Amino acid sequence: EPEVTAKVYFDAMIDSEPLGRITIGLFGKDAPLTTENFRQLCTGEHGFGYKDSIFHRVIPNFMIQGGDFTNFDGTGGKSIYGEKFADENLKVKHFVGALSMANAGPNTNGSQFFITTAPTPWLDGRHVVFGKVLDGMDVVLRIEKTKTNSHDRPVKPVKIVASGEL
Repeated sequence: EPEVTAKVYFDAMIDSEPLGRITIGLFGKDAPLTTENFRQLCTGEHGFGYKDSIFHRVIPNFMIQGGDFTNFDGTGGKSIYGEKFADENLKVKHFVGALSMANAGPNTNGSQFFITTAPTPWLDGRHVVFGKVLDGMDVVLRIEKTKTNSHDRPVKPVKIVASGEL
């Protein structure tokens, strides 16, 4: 388990139903570029970010995915550096409650990420794990049980009504 150097949070909601706060710890020493990108997307320092985005994809017993604040369907997103940035640390393995970058091959990190809710060894070595859920895991677990439809997208939007640095 790597070192937490910063903490961010997400306040989640599902149609008037407040779910609670997810507190995330970031591994600033092991993934400085990845953490800063995530951190600055949580605060919205650049004019865009996670506030008001949803978790477009939910796969129970596996993970929940969010971060696409441009197309809200999993095809968008962008980093604070530009369109994509390189993989930093690929030696850190996933574990329950880990925050990992989504991508479309090597060095294609944008803003999409997922939170694993189970062991996902088939992702190890291919996705940068840059943090973990410190508090609010129950919230994550509740989001995981939400009703999906086609493409595993929540029938009702799971929204991040607020995000920032703690």
